Amino acid sequence: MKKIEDDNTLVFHVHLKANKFTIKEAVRKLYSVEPVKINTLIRPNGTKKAFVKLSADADALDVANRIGFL
Amino acid sequence: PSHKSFRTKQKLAKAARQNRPIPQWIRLRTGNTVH
Amino acid sequence: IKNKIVRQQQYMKALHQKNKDKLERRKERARLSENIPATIESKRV
Amino acid sequence: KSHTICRRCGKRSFHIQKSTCACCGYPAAKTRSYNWGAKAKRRRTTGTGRMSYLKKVHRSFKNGFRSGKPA
Amino acid sequence: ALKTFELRKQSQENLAEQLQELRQELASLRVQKIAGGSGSKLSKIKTTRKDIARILTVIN
Amino acid sequence: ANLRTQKRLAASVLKCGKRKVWMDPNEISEISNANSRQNVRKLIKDGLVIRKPNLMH
Amino acid sequence: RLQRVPTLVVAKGPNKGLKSRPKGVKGKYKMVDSRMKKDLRAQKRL
Amino acid sequence: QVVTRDYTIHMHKRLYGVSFKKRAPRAIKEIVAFAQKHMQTKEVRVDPSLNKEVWKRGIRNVPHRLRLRLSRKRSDLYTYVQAVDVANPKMETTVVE
RNA sequence: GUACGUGAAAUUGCUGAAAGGGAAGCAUUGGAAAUCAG
RNA sequence: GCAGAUCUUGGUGGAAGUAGCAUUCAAAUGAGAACUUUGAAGACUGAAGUGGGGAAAGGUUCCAUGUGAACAGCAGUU
RNA sequence: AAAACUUUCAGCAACGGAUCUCUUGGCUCUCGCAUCGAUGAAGAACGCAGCGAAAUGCGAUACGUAAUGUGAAUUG
Ligand SMILES: [Zn+2]
Repeated sequence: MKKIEDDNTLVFHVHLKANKFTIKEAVRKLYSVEPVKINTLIRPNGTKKAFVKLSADADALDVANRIGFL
Repeated sequence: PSHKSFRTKQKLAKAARQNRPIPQWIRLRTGNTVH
Repeated sequence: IKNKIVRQQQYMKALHQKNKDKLERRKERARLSENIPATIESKRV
Repeated sequence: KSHTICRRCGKRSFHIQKSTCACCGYPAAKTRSYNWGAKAKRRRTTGTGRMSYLKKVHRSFKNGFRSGKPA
Repeated sequence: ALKTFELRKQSQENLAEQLQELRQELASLRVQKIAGGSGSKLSKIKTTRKDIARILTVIN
Repeated sequence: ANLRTQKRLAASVLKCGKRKVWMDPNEISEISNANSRQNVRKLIKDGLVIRKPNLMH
Repeated sequence: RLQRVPTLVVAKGPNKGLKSRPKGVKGKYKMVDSRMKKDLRAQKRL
Repeated sequence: QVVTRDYTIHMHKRLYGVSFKKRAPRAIKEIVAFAQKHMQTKEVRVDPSLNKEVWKRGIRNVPHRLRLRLSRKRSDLYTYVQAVDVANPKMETTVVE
């Protein structure tokens, strides 16, 4: 939540085989929002986490409200 | 270490999460065991 | 649990969980007029 | 460490230097097994896993391995 | 939910649009589970998963 | 109460050691409340936490 | 090349119930438990 | 009941022969013991300042005589023992107003 | 009462009764006390 | 059909509560403070650190909150 | 020479888990049948449930899908 309201970045739990390109396509085609950066990591439990930074044209809070997890 | 294969991350996570308290409602459904 | 060691272990975890939560509410609460110990004499037909 | 996890049997018996599993003999095509090791055989033989496909075959035999759909 | 016989009475691209709709609905329901949902939504997750399976079965 | 976390945060914020960190002994309540690094800077500017000066050489 | 080229241990106290080389014992060694004294006298009489 | 008096203590006679490393801890143990006996109150609180004066010369060197102030402060009856500065610690006990 | 059917012995605490001057157990004969057939 | 096999397995004794295993003051918190926390004093490593990092190795052991069952040759609010 | 202590006997309470009864297990015998895998087996790993750790089931259609049968459950 701190990242969403500060850096306009959404944090997702993504698929293990998803790379930065596919996460960008999936986010773009699922929320109609253009990311400008994707940085990922593998959590110690064997799950992947993606930080999707949005364009200044979009508000990450608005997308978060639309998704419903806000 | 640090430079660990991803299978190890799954392997380590599953081994650790096995050490986990068995839920209360689990017992209520007759029987569930350890190990 | 058909395994005697396991059913004992789960009961002890259940007993601790129950006792801890019973006094979680007990300390939160802290009535006498309504809640009175019911006895056989009070239950006599 | 002199042994690591074996890719075939998943046990930490793969000798790094010899590049061979002490349990199943990986990467030899055949599995390591011995008749003096009766208890070792029963620890890894058929039935110790899922037998997912054999259970299907045993279940299909009674009807003659029929195919198609009911009327 | 989704009945298999009326599913089989449709065309492949119609079955694809239904599958896409159901996958969206499943994604929304799992979002509701992480944000805190009700028993009705959590029970709706399993029905949606079976409904996706039925559509995939009919397509295949 | 337990102000070990505050001491670690105060040392990190002041860029000094835990030995140079000094807390007000009569403000334990407010010091204990401050648990984030932003709150530590809040206390430091208030003077509740002071960096001990270096001594002699 | 040529120029280049048992200890008694009683099974008591800490040495009771052993299986391998005991503590503070090196080289050739023999174990005794006082039960084999009866057998030793028997073998002598043999 | 509540009263304050100034005493002097012969710390030398009370630590005579004591081990060097225990001079300061034994000194505090005697001040509290001295306070308990004189003021007849079990509870005794040593002022941190008086603790500083005892420890000023290390753990092995304790001044031969100390001028101390004892007060029967009411509880929240305990004896509060705090240091008193005099030029020469040799005087009588006095009843402090 | 889940330290959960029954619950032996070893062993332990408690109460009651009695004995006890560097062993104890036991056998025989009776006395006393208690208790049974009556 | 057990009294014994330096019997097997389990249980339990006497030995035996025996062998044994550089801090001070005030305050806060707590049911409880020789061991927690803060401040003061006194000391110990003295750049070859009881310092600060990494490799290998461990695998969550990092952090926060709660608890004080089992750990703790003592205890804890640990 | 009273008490303590020691021992004996009885009672009660502990400690322990024998006995007795039981038993979705084992063991033995007999009988019928013949069916693994490159169309990827046996085995291994990882995952999957609204709330699950083992075992069971299953494989991203993931404690299951279709189909047929039964006919109203599941159940903490
Ligand atoms: Zn192998």
